[PDB]
Amino acid sequence: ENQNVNMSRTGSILKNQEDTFAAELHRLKQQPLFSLVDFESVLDRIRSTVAEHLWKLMVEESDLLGQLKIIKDFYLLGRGELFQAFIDVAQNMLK
Amino acid sequence: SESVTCQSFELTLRSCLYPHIGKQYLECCGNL
Repeated sequence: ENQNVNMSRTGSILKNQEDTFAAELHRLKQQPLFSLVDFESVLDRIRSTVAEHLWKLMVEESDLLGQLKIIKDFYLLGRGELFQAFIDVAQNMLK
Repeated sequence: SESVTCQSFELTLRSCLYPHIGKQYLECCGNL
Protein backbone atom coordinates (compact mmCIF):
# COMPACT_ATOMS: atom_id res chain seq x y z
CA GLU A 1 0.00 0.00 0.00
CA ASN A 2 3.22 1.97 0.56
CA GLN A 3 4.97 1.46 -2.73
CA ASN A 4 2.28 0.68 -5.23
CA VAL A 5 -1.01 -0.99 -5.63
CA ASN A 6 0.04 -2.55 -9.12
CA MET A 7 2.35 -4.89 -7.12
CA SER A 8 -0.29 -5.57 -4.53
CA ARG A 9 -0.20 -9.17 -3.05
CA THR A 10 -3.94 -9.77 -3.18
CA GLY A 11 -4.31 -8.07 -6.59
CA SER A 12 -7.03 -5.47 -6.94
CA ILE A 13 -6.17 -3.47 -9.98
CA LEU A 14 -4.98 -6.06 -12.51
CA LYS A 15 -7.17 -8.85 -11.21
CA ASN A 16 -10.78 -8.97 -9.99
CA GLN A 17 -10.30 -10.93 -6.84
CA GLU A 18 -11.12 -8.00 -4.51
CA ASP A 19 -14.82 -8.17 -5.50
CA THR A 20 -14.74 -11.96 -4.63
CA PHE A 21 -13.34 -10.78 -1.29
CA ALA A 22 -16.30 -8.34 -1.08
CA ALA A 23 -18.69 -11.23 -1.71
CA GLU A 24 -16.82 -13.24 0.96
CA LEU A 25 -17.46 -10.38 3.29
CA HIS A 26 -21.22 -10.25 2.46
CA ARG A 27 -21.91 -13.78 3.41
CA LEU A 28 -19.93 -13.83 6.64
CA LYS A 29 -20.96 -10.38 8.04
CA GLN A 30 -24.59 -11.21 9.41
CA GLN A 31 -24.28 -15.08 9.96
CA PRO A 32 -26.32 -15.61 13.24
CA LEU A 33 -24.88 -18.75 14.62
CA PHE A 34 -21.19 -18.12 14.61
CA SER A 35 -18.87 -20.96 13.93
CA LEU A 36 -15.19 -21.71 13.73
CA VAL A 37 -15.09 -23.83 10.40
CA ASP A 38 -16.89 -21.05 8.42
CA PHE A 39 -14.34 -18.56 9.78
CA GLU A 40 -11.26 -20.63 8.87
CA SER A 41 -12.11 -22.12 5.49
CA VAL A 42 -12.03 -18.84 3.61
CA LEU A 43 -8.81 -17.89 5.26
CA ASP A 44 -7.46 -20.49 2.75
CA ARG A 45 -9.00 -18.64 -0.29
CA ILE A 46 -7.71 -15.22 0.69
CA ARG A 47 -4.20 -16.72 1.16
CA SER A 48 -3.27 -19.56 -1.23
CA THR A 49 -4.18 -18.01 -4.58
CA VAL A 50 -2.93 -14.63 -3.38
CA ALA A 51 0.34 -16.21 -2.11
CA GLU A 52 1.58 -17.20 -5.56
CA HIS A 53 0.96 -13.76 -6.91
CA LEU A 54 3.65 -12.07 -4.80
CA TRP A 55 5.79 -14.97 -5.67
CA LYS A 56 5.58 -14.24 -9.51
CA LEU A 57 6.24 -10.60 -8.55
CA MET A 58 9.59 -11.12 -6.74
CA VAL A 59 10.94 -13.72 -9.19
CA GLU A 60 10.90 -10.97 -11.92
CA GLU A 61 11.53 -8.07 -9.55
CA SER A 62 14.53 -9.14 -7.49
CA ASP A 63 15.69 -12.69 -8.46
CA LEU A 64 14.74 -15.82 -6.37
CA LEU A 65 17.19 -18.15 -8.05
CA GLY A 66 20.06 -15.67 -8.25
CA GLN A 67 20.33 -14.14 -4.87
CA LEU A 68 19.88 -16.98 -2.41
CA LYS A 69 22.83 -19.03 -3.77
CA ILE A 70 24.85 -15.94 -4.24
CA ILE A 71 24.50 -14.57 -0.71
CA LYS A 72 25.59 -18.05 0.52
CA ASP A 73 28.70 -17.98 -1.80
CA PHE A 74 29.73 -14.91 0.27
CA TYR A 75 28.87 -16.56 3.70
CA LEU A 76 29.05 -20.33 3.35
CA LEU A 77 31.92 -19.61 0.89
CA GLY A 78 31.47 -21.04 -2.78
CA ARG A 79 34.44 -19.06 -4.17
CA GLY A 80 37.48 -20.60 -2.41
CA GLU A 81 40.37 -19.57 -4.54
CA LEU A 82 39.00 -16.01 -4.95
CA PHE A 83 38.88 -15.91 -1.07
CA GLN A 84 42.36 -17.66 -0.53
CA ALA A 85 43.80 -14.42 -2.00
CA PHE A 86 42.11 -12.75 1.02
CA ILE A 87 43.42 -15.21 3.63
CA ASP A 88 46.92 -14.45 2.34
CA VAL A 89 46.53 -10.69 2.83
CA ALA A 90 44.51 -11.04 6.05
CA GLN A 91 47.07 -13.43 7.78
CA ASN A 92 49.65 -10.72 7.77
CA MET A 93 47.32 -8.21 9.51
CA LEU A 94 44.93 -10.12 11.78
CA LYS A 95 47.70 -10.81 14.27
CA SER B 1 -28.10 -1.00 -2.07
CA GLU B 2 -25.82 -1.60 1.05
CA SER B 3 -22.46 -0.19 1.76
CA VAL B 4 -20.42 -3.23 2.70
CA THR B 5 -18.61 -3.42 -0.63
CA CYS B 6 -16.91 -0.32 0.66
CA GLN B 7 -14.77 -0.49 3.66
CA SER B 8 -14.00 1.45 5.67
CA PHE B 9 -15.52 3.82 4.46
CA GLU B 10 -15.22 7.58 4.02
CA LEU B 11 -11.34 7.57 3.83
CA THR B 12 -11.69 5.15 0.93
CA LEU B 13 -13.84 7.83 -0.69
CA ARG B 14 -11.10 10.46 0.05
CA SER B 15 -8.43 8.07 -1.39
CA CYS B 16 -10.45 8.12 -4.73
CA LEU B 17 -10.55 11.86 -4.61
CA TYR B 18 -6.60 11.86 -4.11
CA PRO B 19 -6.23 10.57 -7.70
CA HIS B 20 -8.81 13.26 -8.80
CA ILE B 21 -6.35 15.80 -7.41
CA GLY B 22 -3.50 13.83 -9.19
CA LYS B 23 -4.98 14.27 -12.71
CA GLN B 24 -4.97 17.94 -12.24
CA TYR B 25 -1.64 18.07 -10.30
CA LEU B 26 0.43 16.04 -12.92
CA GLU B 27 -1.24 17.92 -15.84
CA CYS B 28 -0.61 21.43 -14.45
CA CYS B 29 3.15 20.38 -13.94
CA GLY B 30 3.25 19.32 -17.62
CA ASN B 31 2.74 22.97 -18.89
CA LEU B 32 5.26 24.33 -16.49
